[PDB]
Amino acid sequence: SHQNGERVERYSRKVFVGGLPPDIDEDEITASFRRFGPLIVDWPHKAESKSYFPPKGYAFLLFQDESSVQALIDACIEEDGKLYLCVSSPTIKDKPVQIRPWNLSDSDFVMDGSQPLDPRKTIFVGGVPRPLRAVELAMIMDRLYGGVCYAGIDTDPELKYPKGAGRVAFSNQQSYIAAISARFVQLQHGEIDKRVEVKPYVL
RNA sequence: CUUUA
Repeated sequence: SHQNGERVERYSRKVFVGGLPPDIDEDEITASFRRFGPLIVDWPHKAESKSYFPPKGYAFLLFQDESSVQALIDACIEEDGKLYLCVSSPTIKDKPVQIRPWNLSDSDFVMDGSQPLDPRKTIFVGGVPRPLRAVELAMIMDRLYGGVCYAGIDTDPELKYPKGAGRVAFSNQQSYIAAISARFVQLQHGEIDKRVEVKPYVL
């Protein structure tokens, strides 16, 4: 017999949790996932106004240890790519909330000597599907616009987590204005085609 | 009851 441990248990300190139910908010989920150790939750619209409750019904957890996401993903339901947990929320008898952690392989990529970057040479990309792979994201922008230098999924250095969507940066101001030249960029690479919404990058 | 700058 053989095993693949210590090579399939790596994970990020961030995990998406889908289907967050109505009514209840940050406190009830900080009590639902607590059975796997202490946790916290955040979203891009979060504020210190103590208003709570995300825009509709999805949120993202932050963790302190990389083994806590392992117990909450190994002691729950699965569906060939996502998982479910129970929370008995006030909208129904129960809300199967989903889980989907971030993986350590394509968080970022570069295709040049990592030249200096500026907010005047970077584009944001949103409306994306779940997979993207920063390697192929940069290669495609290089076949339709060129001048690419860096690509990856949007992240924050103070909370050490992704914010979904993505960004791309160029070593030329000409390739930058060519990438935000239309709301829908071309993602063709031969026998392949994708489309996504763009805007000037901002933070 | 299925994802955000």
